[PDB]
Amino acid sequence: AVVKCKPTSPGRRHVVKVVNPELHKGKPFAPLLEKNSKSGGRNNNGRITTRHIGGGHKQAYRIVDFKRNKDGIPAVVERLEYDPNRSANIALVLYKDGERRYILAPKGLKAGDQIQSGVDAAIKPGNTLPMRNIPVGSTVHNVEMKPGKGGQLARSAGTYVQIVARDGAYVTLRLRSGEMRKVEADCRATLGEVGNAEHMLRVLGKAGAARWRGVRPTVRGTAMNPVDHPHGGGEGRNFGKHPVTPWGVQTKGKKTRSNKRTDKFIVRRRS
Amino acid sequence: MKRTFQPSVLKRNRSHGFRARMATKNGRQVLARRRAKGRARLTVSK
Amino acid sequence: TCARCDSXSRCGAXGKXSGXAS
Amino acid sequence: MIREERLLKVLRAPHVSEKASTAMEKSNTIVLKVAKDATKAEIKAAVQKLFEVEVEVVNTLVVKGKVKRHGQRIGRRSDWKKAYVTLKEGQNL
RNA sequence: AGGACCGAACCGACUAAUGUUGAAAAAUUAGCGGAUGACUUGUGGCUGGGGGUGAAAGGCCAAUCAAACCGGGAGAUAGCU
RNA sequence: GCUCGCCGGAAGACCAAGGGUUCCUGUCCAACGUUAAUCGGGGCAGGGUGAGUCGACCCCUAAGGCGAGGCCGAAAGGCGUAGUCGAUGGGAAACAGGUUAAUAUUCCUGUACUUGGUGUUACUGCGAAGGGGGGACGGAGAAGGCUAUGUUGGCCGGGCGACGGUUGUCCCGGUUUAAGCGUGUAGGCUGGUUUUCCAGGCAAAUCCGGAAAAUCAAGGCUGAGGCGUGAUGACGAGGCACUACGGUGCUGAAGCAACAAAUGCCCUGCUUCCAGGAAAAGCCUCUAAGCAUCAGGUAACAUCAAAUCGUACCCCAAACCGACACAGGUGGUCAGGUAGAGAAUACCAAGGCGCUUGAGAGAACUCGGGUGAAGGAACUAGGCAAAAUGGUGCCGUAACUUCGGGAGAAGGCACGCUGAUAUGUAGGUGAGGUCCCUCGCGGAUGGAGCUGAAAUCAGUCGAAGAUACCAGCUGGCUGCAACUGUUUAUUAAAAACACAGCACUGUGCAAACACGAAAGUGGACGUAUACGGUGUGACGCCUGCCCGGUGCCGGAAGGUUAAUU
Repeated sequence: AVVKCKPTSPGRRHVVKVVNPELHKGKPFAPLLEKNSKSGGRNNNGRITTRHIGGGHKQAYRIVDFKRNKDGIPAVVERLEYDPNRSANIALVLYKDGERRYILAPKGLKAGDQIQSGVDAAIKPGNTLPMRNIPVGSTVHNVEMKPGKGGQLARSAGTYVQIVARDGAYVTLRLRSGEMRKVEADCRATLGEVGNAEHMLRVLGKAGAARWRGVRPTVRGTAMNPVDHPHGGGEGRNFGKHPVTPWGVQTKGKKTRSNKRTDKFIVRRRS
Repeated sequence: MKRTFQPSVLKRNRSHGFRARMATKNGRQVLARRRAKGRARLTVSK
Repeated sequence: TCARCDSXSRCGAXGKXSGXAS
Repeated sequence: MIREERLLKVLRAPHVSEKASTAMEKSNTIVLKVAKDATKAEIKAAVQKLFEVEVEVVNTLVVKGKVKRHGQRIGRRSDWKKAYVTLKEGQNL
């Protein structure tokens, strides 16, 4: 669970770390690793397009299965592994033909559990089946949006999507944000919550803990000059504007959804 | 103190050398002006 | 040349240093 | 490695520079001046087909031209190529 | 164990004095801060001017920066000297 | 040439970068050298850089670059797939001695090693751009084994002292030796082997992975260093004849041990932590197309080949960057003695220097220091600057506190040399001898020799024993900022910026947003416990009332309202 740090120095006084002793204390599975070089927030023009990104620890990418193509073939979990690419943990599972794959680790899953994908699997956490074969009212995760595309909804550390209705070729989903959303019923999804529900309980304690995740410091706009940010200068602390982005678009209340081709999919917006 | 010019032959030839000027339209126009002026050295290159 | 040397002129003498490169 | 026109174009000059004489009487090494593109095989083939002697090995170095000046003008001598040809035991020169 | 303590290399620059046609177009001497980290450094690479980059001072972008430098418009214009 | 002085974690030695003949020798002193110059990094001329193993070139890739086609853009052009480049990384092999005025892992002597082409005897299943394994990797810490290296003893050579003494338990010097080859050790990883099947590895596969029986417990990989050979050699303190003073042809003694010991090696190990730690080839292994007494591979030996470029010299500097023979700047490696915790510091060794104007005199004043009666901050904007404190062990230590701190609070005691406990103790290392053995780089018993802290008692010297160098001033009240950090390169280091935390707001993914005429890329190979923006700034207690103004969100009734007709 979460453990306090004793304040033997400033910068340890407020640290809370999430300890999971059942994670694998060894090197990851080398056939499922690739290279993952940092961008620093730079695109192919070499420009900072997203601010406050850069530095941080080296990472290797873990190829996690989101599609879950291996229908019918049973799989046993070998072990839970730490993944630096996401807020959840992952699970090296072992199929019965000798193929090893990483998946998202759900809530109660440990080493030795039986998982199975496909159309006629069981109903237990870890199994992946289409949403036209699931009892209406259950909490799901790793939810696809197109049939075959790969799971995109509820991938985080402790999130879940609850199926609330079925009509036509569609099921209605109460997303984790508070939004009712119609998805097709050929889209696969995986039972149970994804399992790292104490991830939000950590407090980083110090500035270097944010710096070794690749988060550079954020300068307030009101600390800048008028040429730099619309929140300008002034003698002393003056604000005197309405709060906007660095590009003059009004923040703190102004909606920015303009898509108009996915309005046939949204029953109710979030709150 | 530490000065402006810290020389390096690889960076000099990758920045101002002949293949770098010939690689683009504008460096070829620079070499065209340096031939129209009568310069003995088009680029640095040595 | 370029050392500056006055509090504020374009070029005077002065033993200070923000005004002064001839 | 060999054709006779190239072998007649390889060698230029016997080199006499008071390390050449020490190398002749100490290490059985004659010191020659060769062309700027002559490889070791061409020098060895030219020494055997042109001096009638038999060669252990050929070592080569490139001598870099020295700068000599007059006023605002600076000239440079040519680069040349020195060879150390080691004979087996017997020799004429 | 620790953005832990003291302290050399190393990275900085808090105070004083010297120097100010300097040994130096920003240093020297004596003390001084950090010194396992948000550290520092070699080498290569990318971002280009109303643009970049900025733990943000309008700071830095080749001793130049409230808009670099070079060439051109160009013999701009100047009721001013 | 002899004395003196300075550096000695550098002001010594070797390189990379950069420079480009400054290297060595002869000759010259007009100009250059902040003086003179016979000298020189200066003029003139000549000489000097030798490689299958070192580096480059080469094979392979990272960030990134170019990019057939392709997509997009008035044009120029942009982005990108296949590819092809791109080291700062991965990949074959050589050391020791000597020698030139100037080159050396390159030349010579001795001893080696690696990879290709081709030839001969045999064993035969060979084949790639594809499959698999490996290459292949983080921070920190701790222990063990060593070695470089040093010290002492033994031995060998030389010395018996310009002035009291020096045949002694005295003085000075030397006591060095590599790669390769064999051994496979201290350790570290690992459970091996056979047979049968398979929805996995783009197709296949004897390979990898999975599953199941049978058998067995020693099998394989890795790995410092030690030892033997290498070595009947080389080097080596000193001597034989000579000399053109600078040495060369010549032999050449001992060349042993024990202890201490790295930041180096085993070690890319082991443990532990979260922040979860390159790629691809060489290498091994498996087959598709193709060929099967041929071709191809494998074990052994012979034979040929290993090209081309760099190599001088400087390289914390008078040779690079700074206009200068400029108190500046500049990455890596080597890292001795005594005292010390130490790469601090002090004195020294090897080695290198005395910094390219001197000679005097000994005014004011300026700079850098030393000391100072009595008073002791009276100075001044202000204790600025100086003075002062300063080390190890031990005793002791307040308010407050977030229970960690405060704290090295404050404050104080001992400290040198000699003798004894003990001809040198506890501890550390560890020979000879006895026995056992899966028989060696072993295990017990052992304890010599070597090294050696701190303590206690007594004595004794001085004014002073942390004697030099080195080396905290301390306490009390209070503002701001929680803190470590960051910042106006060159007048401002701060109460500013950041910060962990908190909140509000947007964002349902082909996301919001950003860069871009666009294609597209970042966000992100992430998915609302995530991401972008904005404000406040740890933590404790809290965060009140106002929606009339402006903004934002919601609503659609009515009015007003553009292009169009």
